[PDB]
Amino acid sequence: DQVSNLKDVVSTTKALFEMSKETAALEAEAFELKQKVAVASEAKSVLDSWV
Amino acid sequence: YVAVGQKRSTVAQLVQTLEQNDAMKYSIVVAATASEAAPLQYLAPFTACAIAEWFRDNGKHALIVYDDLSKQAVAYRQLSLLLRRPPGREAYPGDVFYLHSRLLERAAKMSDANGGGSLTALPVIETQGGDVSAYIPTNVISITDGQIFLEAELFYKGIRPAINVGLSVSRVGSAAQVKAMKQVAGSLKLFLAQYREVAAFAQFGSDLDASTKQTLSRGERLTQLLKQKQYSPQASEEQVPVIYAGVNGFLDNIPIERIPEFEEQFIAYLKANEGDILEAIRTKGELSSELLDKLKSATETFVAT
Amino acid sequence: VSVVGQEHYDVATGVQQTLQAYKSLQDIIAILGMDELSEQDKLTVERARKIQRFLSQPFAVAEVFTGIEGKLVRLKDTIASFKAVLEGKYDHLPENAFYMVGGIEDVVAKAEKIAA
Amino acid sequence: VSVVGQEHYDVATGVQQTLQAYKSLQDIIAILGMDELSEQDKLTVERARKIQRFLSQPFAVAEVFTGIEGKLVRLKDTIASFKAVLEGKYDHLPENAFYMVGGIEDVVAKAEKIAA
Amino acid sequence: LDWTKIVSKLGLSGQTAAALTSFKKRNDEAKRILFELKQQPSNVDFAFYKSTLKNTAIVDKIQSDVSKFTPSKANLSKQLNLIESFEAKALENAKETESVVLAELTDLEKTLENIESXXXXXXXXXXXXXXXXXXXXXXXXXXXX
Amino acid sequence: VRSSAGAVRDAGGAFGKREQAEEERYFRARAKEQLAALKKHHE
Amino acid sequence: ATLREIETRLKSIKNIEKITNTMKVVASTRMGRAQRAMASSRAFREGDSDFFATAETSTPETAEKTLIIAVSSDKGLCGSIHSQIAKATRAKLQETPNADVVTIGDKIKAQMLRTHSSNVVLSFNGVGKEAPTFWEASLIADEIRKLGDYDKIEVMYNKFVSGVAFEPSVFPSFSPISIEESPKLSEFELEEDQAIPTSLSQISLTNAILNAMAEGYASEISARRNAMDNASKNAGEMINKYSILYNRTRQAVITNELVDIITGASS
Repeated sequence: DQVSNLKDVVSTTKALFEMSKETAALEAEAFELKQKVAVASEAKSVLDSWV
Repeated sequence: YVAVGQKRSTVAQLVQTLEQNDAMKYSIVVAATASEAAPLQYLAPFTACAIAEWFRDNGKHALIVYDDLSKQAVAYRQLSLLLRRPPGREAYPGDVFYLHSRLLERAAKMSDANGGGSLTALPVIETQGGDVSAYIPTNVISITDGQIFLEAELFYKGIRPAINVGLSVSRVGSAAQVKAMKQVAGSLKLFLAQYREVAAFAQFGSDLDASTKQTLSRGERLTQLLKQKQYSPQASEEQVPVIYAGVNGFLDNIPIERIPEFEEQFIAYLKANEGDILEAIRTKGELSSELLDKLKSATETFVAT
Repeated sequence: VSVVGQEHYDVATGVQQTLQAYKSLQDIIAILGMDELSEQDKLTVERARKIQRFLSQPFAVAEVFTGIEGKLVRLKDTIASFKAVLEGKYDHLPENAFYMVGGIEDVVAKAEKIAA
Repeated sequence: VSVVGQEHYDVATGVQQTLQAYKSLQDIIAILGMDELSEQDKLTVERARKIQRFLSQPFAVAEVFTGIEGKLVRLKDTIASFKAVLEGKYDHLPENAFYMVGGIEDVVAKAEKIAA
Repeated sequence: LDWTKIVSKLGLSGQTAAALTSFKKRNDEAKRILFELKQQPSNVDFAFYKSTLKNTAIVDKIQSDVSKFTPSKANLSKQLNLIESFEAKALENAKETESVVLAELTDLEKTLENIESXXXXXXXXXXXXXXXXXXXXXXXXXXXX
Repeated sequence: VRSSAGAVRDAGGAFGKREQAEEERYFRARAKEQLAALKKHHE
Repeated sequence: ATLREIETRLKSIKNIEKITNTMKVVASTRMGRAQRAMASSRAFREGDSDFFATAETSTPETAEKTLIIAVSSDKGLCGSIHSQIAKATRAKLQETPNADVVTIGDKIKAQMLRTHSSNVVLSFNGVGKEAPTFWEASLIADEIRKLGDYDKIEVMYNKFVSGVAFEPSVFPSFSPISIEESPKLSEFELEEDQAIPTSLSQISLTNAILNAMAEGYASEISARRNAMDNASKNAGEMINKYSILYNRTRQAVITNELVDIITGASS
């Protein structure tokens, strides 16, 4: 049990840094995709109403 | 789609939903409301079959939907009664069975020398209280190659769509299905008949039969996993992985209320981690010895979060 | 579920499933009796009788034929009252406390006055 | 008895009498249960279920819907298998060994393979 | 991708159940948001918007500014809170096994090889094994407390 | 009416579905005892 | 609601009425033979157990919870036979839920498992078919998994107070330690060297189990006759209502078929 705790604590420590970087990368891709879809939907709605 | 006998609001609502999902660009809509004449609604089945026959005779596939078959029979009897003609049974014409059999016989799969096209016919029969032994109900069921019985008892409880496994059958068999879905669900037709007889034993007070506990628990999870929502169709790659985990006993240890969340979590993990197994079932359409061992190992490891 | 929400769709399917099970088993309850059922069928028969009487509310125009006042339950109050009775929170109350009433507030007040 | 013989006439009359008697005994089991049956009524219910499944054979044209291969039984093999089951020679076998089988040879091979 | 090993990676205390459930829910929600969204920018159909608008030079000016660059809700790697705590956790939990678990394995091997072996010489070796067994019994009660 | 030979299973209602489920449950329990006794007495 | 659906429902209801009427007549003949066994068991319970009334034998403090024995049957179709036996045992188990339960039937073990499944320590099946005798009561008393190490031993059963209705009664059973600690237990000349205290509790266990099984079988047979008479009476009212609907549907089918042939011949 003590030998298995060494490999588990070493794996959980490296996974904490990767989990924080994965949350920041997913939030940046979601914000850029939502901002680009909002500009495309606003231009398409104004073009459909004018046509 | 050949909407015959429907109202004006029902035809406009169905055409608006297909255009928003990129589906109205390759679909023919035959508007035939009940506010027009009797000759327009009776000839809606023959006019829609002529437009779909041009693609089957060239080298393409077509799919006709005569909704509904009960409305076309009432429109033909109204024009024949006003033309000074003798009626038959149930105040209908003499050639009532010949009008529906001639329009459905043209939708057949052609050979290789005729172009290789085909035409699918989807005729809906509107019943009255589930009485399938009527005059217009028994005539259309003995001309088509199978029928899909839609009972009103299982539709109100939440099992959508209410498709009775003991009543609805297909005359084509396993030849009209893909090889990937037939391998993982080869005993799906036999498991529905065994689970129906074991479900009624729980309301009698019997709590024994340790060997029948695995079949009764797997039958309840398989019925909830096959029930999909409206406008949520699945492909052949996502339906082959869901049917293999419910027939092999991998979904017996999960809960009944978590059957809806387990379908979305299994399809999302197979598209980002083991994406090679999902693309092989859709391109090849079957599973060999290497595809069966990789699908069984991924489903067992995904059950423990 | 796309017009009434996920909470209102689950309450409508659960109330309709309990009434369909009691109606199909009416041939054994009217001939053999209610004692011929099992443990799961006995609890579903008692909940189906109280859910059928709770949905019948007295209208304002029918006050001279019924004698009670008019009850107008809202859409949010009717969904919360049906979900609490199907979970087991009102199983100790009687079947006459929900007949000709409103929501969950009128069912608790009618049971306390009849037991006094 | 003058066209098929005296042996084939007794096998056809015995199978029809056992199947007709099982319909009257099944109505009493749905209200009273299996406690009202004696020793002769219990053995007749098990023999009627195995005789109904033994007459159903897999056709050669229906191989795409059943999955199993087609079997063809002769006239002499069908009369010998039905007379032995009505006497008490196959009472220890199960009901699944005769379902979707051929004659007397296919019923003995299906019982030994299902127990392993 | 340790699935069954991440649920039992903690010790006997159940205080890490709240931290393990929050980390697994945040990783699944971040991966599902990237797969449900499109992995591209935008279409921006300027061919059917400039000729259909009523105002002149209206859709042409908005299409050039939207295709350039804009702000987004993002951050940098300056606030490395999880990176700084990773070195301290391995130096206190993973590094503790190099001296505690290693000393217990050497003491158990020396006591097992001495207690299993003729008379006076075997009794002297059993004395050291008895002292190691007594210390292991006290350490076992301290590990559960 | 007359000719009540097997009218319970021919209706298909509440009494017809309970008769088929009771006969299938009793035949399933007896098949497990017959298959277990034949395997132990195969030699 | 057609002609074929009304004929199948009327024929199936007629067969259930004949089976219910034949079961009620067979229950009356079985009640006469069971009345002699119930009357003989009542006289033996007042003569063999007469020494406990004159000595004032009672229990006191609880010794490792207690022991309960619910005597019933394994078959149904008896009205509220299993519901009244399960409701009486659940009310007495509120003040002592740590006591064990010994169900003597499939009907009593099914209702007790949904409320107190951990309290069931013994289950006996196959006792509700034939009538009770001295061989069945003596075998269950010797294999009750240490029945003499309890302070209080109750026997839950159904007592037939009349020839139509019944009520769930209970009878306590003393152990070997409580039979020798009575008030007037030393009034009679008893051999203290041989088995006198242990033999009195072992003989009383088989006698109380035989009297409770005889009274429970007569009450279940009397309740089954009332349920069979109510089922036959309810089937007659449903057959009369179905006959009125079948008569109106037969006349409407003849008028609808004749109107179709008259309309086509006149055009």
